[PDB]
Amino acid sequence: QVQLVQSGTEVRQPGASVRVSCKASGYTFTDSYIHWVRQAPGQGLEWMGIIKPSGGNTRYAQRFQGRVTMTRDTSTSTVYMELSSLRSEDTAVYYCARDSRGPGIFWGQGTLVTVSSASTKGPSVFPLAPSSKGTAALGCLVKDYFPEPVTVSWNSGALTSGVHTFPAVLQSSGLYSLSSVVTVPSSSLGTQTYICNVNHKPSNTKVDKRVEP
Amino acid sequence: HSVPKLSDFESELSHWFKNQ
Amino acid sequence: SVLTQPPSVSAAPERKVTISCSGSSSNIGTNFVSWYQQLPGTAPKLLIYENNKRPSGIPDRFSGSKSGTSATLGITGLQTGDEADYYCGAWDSTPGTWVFGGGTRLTVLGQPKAAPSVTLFPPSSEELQANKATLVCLISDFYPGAVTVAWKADSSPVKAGVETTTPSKQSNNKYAASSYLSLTPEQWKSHRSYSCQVTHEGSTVEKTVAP
Repeated sequence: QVQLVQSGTEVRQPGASVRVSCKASGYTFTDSYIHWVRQAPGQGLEWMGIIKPSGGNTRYAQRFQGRVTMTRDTSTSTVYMELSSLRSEDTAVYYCARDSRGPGIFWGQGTLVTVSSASTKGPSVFPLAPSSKGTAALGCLVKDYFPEPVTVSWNSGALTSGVHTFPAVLQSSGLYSLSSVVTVPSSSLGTQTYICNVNHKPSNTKVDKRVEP
Repeated sequence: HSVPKLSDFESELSHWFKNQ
Repeated sequence: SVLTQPPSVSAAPERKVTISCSGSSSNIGTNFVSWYQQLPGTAPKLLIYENNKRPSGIPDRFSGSKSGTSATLGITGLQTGDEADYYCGAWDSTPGTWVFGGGTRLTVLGQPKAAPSVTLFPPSSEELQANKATLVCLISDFYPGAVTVAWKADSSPVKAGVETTTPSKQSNNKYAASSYLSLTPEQWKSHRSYSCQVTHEGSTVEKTVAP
């Protein structure tokens, strides 16, 4: 069970530094190279660099030669990528990958790094009630939050059928808003309470809101 | 020119990715 | 240093599809080429490495080819689930850097048309207690992926305070979108019926909420 686990989302001001971590497991760390590749929101893939886990030898791309440093801890089997002089084009999902004559079979979940001069804003969760009286929809509105991302679960993760978390809208204010719905039979209205668990990592927001009719 | 040093990661990678 | 790829490739189900990756002597001519698949919302998955080799778990329908400064990805038995962004990569020995392609969006043909499922949510009382009003129009499960959203205040067109999302592909290969009408509580109670009308492929589905 080779698994590459990455750190969490990070928000940084322009001109700062970010350190992302990639813990490798299930194989001999020194037996394979590690690549770092980034994907900007709505764009394609960009290779950032490669690290040799034995001696710490590194090769970086010219675009990031001036802003990236890669390190390794052989004891904990972890690679570390540090990007400095951060700018708005560094806002992206960064991935680590084990080598297979290139970026390979085993990748990481991805770490979203948002570089912005704006302050992080916590979300406001409001219940979205079914309303009129078969299929019906209930949900939670996560309003006026910056930056991304937000994770929404239903009933602490026990509810996974009929759950659709819609993509967020960027308003003119620069803040984001999202809505998460559960589609239920309308015959089951009034009989079950639903709880949305909203998590906004940039603002330490863990809010549980009840949607009941 | 000499034979590349074993510390030359660029040559080691150019040999790792090469397709004869 | 970038390998060039077709922006878009459309092909028919149960047929073979070909994606071409064009490069130079330094990247594809001298080094191995790898092909990756990115389904919407997920991380890149390796499909082919060392020009033709297949990692375990990847079906034999995926095939790899290389010739000179060219690489080719082939998909046999094309299924709807194969709709994704396909990428090529190689090592450029001139700078010493792994170069990726720009991406090729594969679209499977013969996909039926679905009408948007629209749900309109009225402002919450807790938001009304905060002196703000928001109407939430959520559109889901529609194909093709184009939709036009318009709001109406007692049949009068509502122009201001409408923010709509770009359509997004889902796991079912259908698209989803959302529109939000930000109103003041005065604007919410001053009318009798606010409506969200969603137009897809010439048809219109409308939902109405009342204060």
